[PDB]
Amino acid sequence: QAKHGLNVDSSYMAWENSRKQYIEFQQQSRQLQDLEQNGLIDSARKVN
Amino acid sequence: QGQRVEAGHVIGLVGDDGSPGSYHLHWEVRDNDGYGANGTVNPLKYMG
Ligand SMILES: [Zn+2]
Repeated sequence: QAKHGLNVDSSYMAWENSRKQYIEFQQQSRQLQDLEQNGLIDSARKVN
Repeated sequence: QGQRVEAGHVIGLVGDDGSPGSYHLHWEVRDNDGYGANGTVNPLKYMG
């Protein structure tokens, strides 16, 4: 369907949502690393 | 950079950047992370 261009309009919304979710996940990971560097979260809690 | 070091951790080796031939260590204690003489405390008096 994407190849023939039928569902590009419908799929764009889900594609953007997935991209935003992935960016949020990356930002959360970097935020957790920065939190460790600051010290607010211990190494044991970071693994969890 | 950004590493948590405990007391007694090895930091590095001494250099001779100031006076070649004789090695020394420039040791300075501050209350801020600046680069000037405004906020400097004598290390010997501080550790005393
Ligand atoms: Zn000096």
